[PDB]
Amino acid sequence: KPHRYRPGTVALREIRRYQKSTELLIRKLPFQRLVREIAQDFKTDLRFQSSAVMALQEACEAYLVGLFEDTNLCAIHAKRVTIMPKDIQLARRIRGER
Amino acid sequence: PHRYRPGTVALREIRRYQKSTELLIRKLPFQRLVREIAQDFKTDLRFQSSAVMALQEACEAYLVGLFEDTNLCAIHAKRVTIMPKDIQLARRIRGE
Amino acid sequence: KIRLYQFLLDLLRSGDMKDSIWWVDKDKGTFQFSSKHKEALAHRWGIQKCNRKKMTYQKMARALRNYGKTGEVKKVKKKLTYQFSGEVL
Amino acid sequence: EVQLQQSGPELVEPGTSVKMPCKASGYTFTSYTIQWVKQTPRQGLEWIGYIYPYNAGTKYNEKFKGKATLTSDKSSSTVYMELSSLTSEDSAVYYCARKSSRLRSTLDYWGQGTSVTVSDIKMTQSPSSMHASLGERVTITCKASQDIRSYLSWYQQKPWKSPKTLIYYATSLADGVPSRFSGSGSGQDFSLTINNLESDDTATYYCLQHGESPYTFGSGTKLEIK
Amino acid sequence: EVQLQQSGPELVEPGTSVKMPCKASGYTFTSYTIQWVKQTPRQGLEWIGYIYPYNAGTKYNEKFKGKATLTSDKSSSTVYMELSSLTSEDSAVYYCARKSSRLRSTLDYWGQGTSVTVSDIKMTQSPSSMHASLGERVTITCKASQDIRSYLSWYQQKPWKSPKTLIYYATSLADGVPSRFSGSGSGQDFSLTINNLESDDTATYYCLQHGESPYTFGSGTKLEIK
Amino acid sequence: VLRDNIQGITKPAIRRLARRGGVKRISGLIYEETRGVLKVFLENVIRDAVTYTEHAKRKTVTAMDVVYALKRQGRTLYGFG
Amino acid sequence: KVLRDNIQGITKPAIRRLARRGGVKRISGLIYEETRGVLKVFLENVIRDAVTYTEHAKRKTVTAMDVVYALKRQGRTLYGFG
Amino acid sequence: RSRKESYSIYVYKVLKQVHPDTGISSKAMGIMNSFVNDIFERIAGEASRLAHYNKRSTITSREIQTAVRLLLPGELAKHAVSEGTKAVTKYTSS
Amino acid sequence: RSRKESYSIYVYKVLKQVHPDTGISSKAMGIMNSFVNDIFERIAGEASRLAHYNKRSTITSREIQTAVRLLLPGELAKHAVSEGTKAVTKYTSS
Amino acid sequence: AKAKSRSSRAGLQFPVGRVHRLLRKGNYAERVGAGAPVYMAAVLEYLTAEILELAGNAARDNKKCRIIPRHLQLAIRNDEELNKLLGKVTIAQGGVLPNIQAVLLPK
Amino acid sequence: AKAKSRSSRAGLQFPVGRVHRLLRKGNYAERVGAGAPVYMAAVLEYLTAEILELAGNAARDNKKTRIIPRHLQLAIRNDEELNKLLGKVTIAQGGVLPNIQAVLLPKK
DNA sequence: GCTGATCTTCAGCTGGTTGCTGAGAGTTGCAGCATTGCTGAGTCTTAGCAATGGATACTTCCCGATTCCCCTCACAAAAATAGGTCAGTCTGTCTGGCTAGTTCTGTACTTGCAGACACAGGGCATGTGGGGTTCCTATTTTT
DNA sequence: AAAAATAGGAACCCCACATGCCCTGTGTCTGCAAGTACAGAACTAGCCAGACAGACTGACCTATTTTTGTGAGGGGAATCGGGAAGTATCCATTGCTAAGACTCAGCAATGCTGCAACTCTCAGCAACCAGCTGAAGATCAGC
Repeated sequence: KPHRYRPGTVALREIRRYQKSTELLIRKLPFQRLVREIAQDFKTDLRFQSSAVMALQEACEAYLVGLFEDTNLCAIHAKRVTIMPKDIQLARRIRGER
Repeated sequence: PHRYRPGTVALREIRRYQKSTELLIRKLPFQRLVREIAQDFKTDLRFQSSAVMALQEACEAYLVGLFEDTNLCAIHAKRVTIMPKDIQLARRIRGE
Repeated sequence: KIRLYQFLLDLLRSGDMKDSIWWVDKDKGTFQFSSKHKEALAHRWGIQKCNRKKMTYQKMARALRNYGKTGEVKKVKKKLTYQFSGEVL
Repeated sequence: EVQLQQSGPELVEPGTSVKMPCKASGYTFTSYTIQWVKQTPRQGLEWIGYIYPYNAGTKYNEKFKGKATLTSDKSSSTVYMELSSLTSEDSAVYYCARKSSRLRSTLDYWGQGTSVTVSDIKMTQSPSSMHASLGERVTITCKASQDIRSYLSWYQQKPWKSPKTLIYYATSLADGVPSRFSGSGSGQDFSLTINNLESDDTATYYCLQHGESPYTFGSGTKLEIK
Repeated sequence: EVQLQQSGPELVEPGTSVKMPCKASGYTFTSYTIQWVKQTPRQGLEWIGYIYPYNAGTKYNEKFKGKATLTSDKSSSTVYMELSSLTSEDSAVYYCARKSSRLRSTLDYWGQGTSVTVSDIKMTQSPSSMHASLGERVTITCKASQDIRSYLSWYQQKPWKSPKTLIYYATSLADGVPSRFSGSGSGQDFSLTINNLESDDTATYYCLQHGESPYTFGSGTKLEIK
Repeated sequence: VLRDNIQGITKPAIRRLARRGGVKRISGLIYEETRGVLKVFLENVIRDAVTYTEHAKRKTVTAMDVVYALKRQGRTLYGFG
Repeated sequence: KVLRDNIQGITKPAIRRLARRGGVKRISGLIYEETRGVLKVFLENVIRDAVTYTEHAKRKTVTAMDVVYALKRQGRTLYGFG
Repeated sequence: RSRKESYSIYVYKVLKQVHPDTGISSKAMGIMNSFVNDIFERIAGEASRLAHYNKRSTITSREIQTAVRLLLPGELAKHAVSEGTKAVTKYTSS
Repeated sequence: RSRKESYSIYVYKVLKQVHPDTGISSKAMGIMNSFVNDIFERIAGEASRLAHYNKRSTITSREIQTAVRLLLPGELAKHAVSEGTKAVTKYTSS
Repeated sequence: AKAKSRSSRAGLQFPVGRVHRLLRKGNYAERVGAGAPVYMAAVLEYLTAEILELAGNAARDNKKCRIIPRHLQLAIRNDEELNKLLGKVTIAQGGVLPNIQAVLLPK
Repeated sequence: AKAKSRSSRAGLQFPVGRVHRLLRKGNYAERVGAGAPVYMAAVLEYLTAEILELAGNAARDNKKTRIIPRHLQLAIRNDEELNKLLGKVTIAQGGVLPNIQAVLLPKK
């Protein structure tokens, strides 16, 4: 019988680890490709500075992390521990985005 | 005698007050409250009538929006009764 | 402006809501108000003018009496009837 | 980019009800009202109604109330129209078109048309049909019944195809239309002019007013080239 | 306006535990740390630790680690201190004082003191006690051990009363303090001067530093008038 | 000197504000929380407005000062100038 | 070239890491698509504003300072890029 | 007694042009005055920032067009840009 | 070579004044540069608005002090006001 | 020659000269271009016309003679673009949109 | 006469002259007072000093002798006034505060 | 419930290194100094209005007690689903080089905007009137 | 007799409309610098390419979390009637805000100069990485 961790403790370990570090949590190349694809619909043959893509990534990580904190608060309000799309929608509606 | 079942009169009130536009707080209590609050900052202050009117309208709008957010939070938790915890959650998410 | 007798002419010429005001002699211009629906006619006049208070047939009729000085609308001795002058016809 | 997808042809016996979708993509779904237009060969195009997905607000043609009901599905970015009590005089092509909430805008993009078959302001398009060669001037007039403050649009419909917008606000060129097309006029008289014709320009041209609550199309104008 | 309420004296037998509140009112509760200071006749004022209600952050004096535990209650704006295993040398007065999170700020407002009776940087005050007439000049020196970048404050404590702030940042007059009190000095040498004297000025003056993590007080100076 | 005037925002008034917001059922503890949040909001706005009047060397708070305070708190108000 | 289907590049573990940094303990299986949509909307807004700023300058390269302006314009001030 | 200089007469002219019969109250008049002032301030400030970023010292119709594009959402920006372009073209011909 | 003209050297002087033995990274240097620029823009813009509101054409230390009171929260405003007043008083004595 | 307002030259109702003066005295730039006041006056006129037409339609739908703040609020809040443009704006005497959550409604 | 910097005259480390130039050229007012740049420089210097001291303390408690963006974030987010001042500000490579909700922790 | 053994992770120490920070040399652009003038801001006085305070009568709402109903909350069963492992696979990353398309810099210059001034018409404040509206009482015909 | 209809005096309201005036927007001319067209330098972002290690992915099983059904009880809603404020309006007072005139101190504008701040560079060291070891904590029996 191999050693197994009960569900929940590895999640708390990951929370502790990722709340202590500051690196970008999304791979750089997929994000840059996504940014280029999105920009394709506003102007053809655009060019991006590397620092521009880095600033976009920093903004996106910060926004998503804050939204996830709000989503966690909403989920806890509903007597849950599992975040669901309804929590995201409620947080974004109260924030004024929807 | 006749008695309305609970929630019917409340729904009538919701329909009625969402249709009108006058201030829902009496003017004199709000004027007294505003003067009392301003007493802390500067003594012997003075208020234009339009100043108190603008303050009252801003307060009504803010409280109504806050109550809409509170109601959304309460519905999220499978309830129809708003509680202080919903107000707190709405204010926390708004960033206040 | 003077839109009151314009109102009284328009609905009669268009055949609108004959239950309150209607014709018996278009040539001379006389017409008869209904003793029952004249309140509805007065209210419809008041909503068009968009006044503050709902007007009664009394306040409506008070206006026609000033038309006699100018001559557009005059009152003859016959219950619920008036008439335009020839010029405004 | 902007696309309004519809369903295929419907074979429906009289007396039943049918619902067709208008799945939309390529734009912010809640910012544009989805308008529904029916087209019969004997009454041209008639405006049915519209739905505003932002608040699910509707407004139907007075001659279509009860017969048609519009529903909005925000999650799938789809709008359905439900027609009840399908009479024999319902066999027509039903178009769903995108129109912005701005009064100046018009029905810019159209669906492919769902062919359903069952087993006030008046627009006057004075010239019914004309013949011309490959290089002349042609003018179409859309004399109106009441006045409309330049709230008139010009549409081009190739046969068995969805109508294509040419002029909106009675003077402004649509998106991608060449400057050959030119509209003018205001009040009650409006005009459409084509600079130089081609074999492509043969189609039917309609003028739509949206200055008042029931939108009314024109009688149509069949243009023939050489 | 700003007021920090405290409980009355409590008699406790040794070996037990005690807790006293610091109900605070008149300001944004979470914006100011609450610092706890104990005063004994044989040690004078001694810093215990603070708690930051904004994030429940705490920081304890090393010699009081384990002995004291600080808790905050955001709902009632109260801060509690718990002493475990009350040893005989704990019969003293425990003060709770308000201090902003700004480094320049000091312990500005104090609680009345709960007389609980049971059954580094060395900060040197040169004049232990002095006498003066009704209108002379007095000067109190507060030479420090290490270097503090003007993070020194002066306090006046009437007998059987909570201390009152006079100078913060080694030169700035505190709120309500008349310009008779004047602080000076920086680095390791500091001075407090009183130009005009009154019968009120009969009190014990302490100089407190908060440039390094363990806050330390001076020995005090008993100043007597006539 | 005026005191305890936050009690002037009565329970029925708060119920009316909730009704305009679409609230059907209201708990018994909502009223004190609403009074607290209203007091906080009013204190912020009034402090900014009084700062604006004091800068202009005036002793009367005008509608412009309240409008400016609300605008600088991201709560733009129309109709008072 | 032409880029297509790159929002899928924001993989499931990446979203899980982002949620963990937010203190989320349990994540539903439908969260990932919703997060992808939200991120796409946010990116579209910011990139459109940045491209407008670049276009006004008669440039063809989106500089980092344009992104900073676009974010600042939306109440999302960013420090560390200018 | 200082000639307050509002926007009321121009808004009233526009209203009578677009709805010849309906009137407007004083409260709505003041609200629309505030709306015009607010939109003016927003567009002018954003155009000022645009000129500052590009090291320009003058605000031109290009700056105003970019500010309109950045501030108005959806078809509002498109129609406002069309109106401004048409007005400037007409003014240029004098 | 364009003489970017940042605030780096002054921030380094302040850092050496408060923490004599502590350095700072380039990323933190740029972040503090951005912070200084942001705060300068905020205070200057709000002071300009204050001057415009009172129909004044000049920005004085009074406008800056009122701006500082309006945008800085809590004791930050008090200590910034004290610092500014001290600096102006010392500068006046030359 | 005969005086001609710049608004008349541009074919507008809003004052181009007043907008130019406000731009010049508003501390926005060292110089102001010739066409900038015309452009921004046209934009302001367009926005005013759109809002006023929507408010007038709302007033007529309520069978009222005059536009009151309630009609302006109804016009703005019922349009998503206008709501986004005026999201953080409070309208005096405006009230709120009639909206009741479906859960509160009885079966 | 020998040139004395206005910063030195005011006892400051921030550039009073550069601040004055930015105020004059920044499209804020028709004119700028003499003491306005001094006041502005003093306020900016105080703010940067406070943030830098808090960040340096955070670095020292982390046993580091160099301030990085993480230390700046820790200094700001742990202060309520600084957090309120920079509530809508994102700091690159600053991370987030360590915060776990109580109900997510195991009970026993 | 109370520890106990086992396994995994995290924290701390020590040596090699490595890329990043701080300081020095060259320089150049902008801050400081010294005049000159003139206008925006400070000071006094007073007109003029709006805020404050009190009174009175009327209307509108608020507060406390009762009843009861249906919503919230506790709890158990089920049934949905997410998490932890693992084998296999696929992709991001790092390295460096080459264009080549884009950005930056310097000149000549030209075109449009600020400044000055005369002046006249647009816009603001205040007034006057038509076409009613409202309000209360009395009078003369019909039902 | 009774009620509907009719007159009428007397304030009053809304929307044009007219009028006086004054100050600000327009017309005209001049000077000059902000911005542009062009050419050439330089610079940096996109593309290519190969390996490879570690992140990602899908299946599987299980535990643990969420959902559903049920019931009790008590919290809040509905009601009501008397009293307590609120409100409208009217008058008097007062005080405080700004207009108008007057004056002059501070700030813009200008030119010259010198030194402080920028760029470029390179040495050295704080931080990072790898390896190792010890403490703390999670997990599964077990008495």
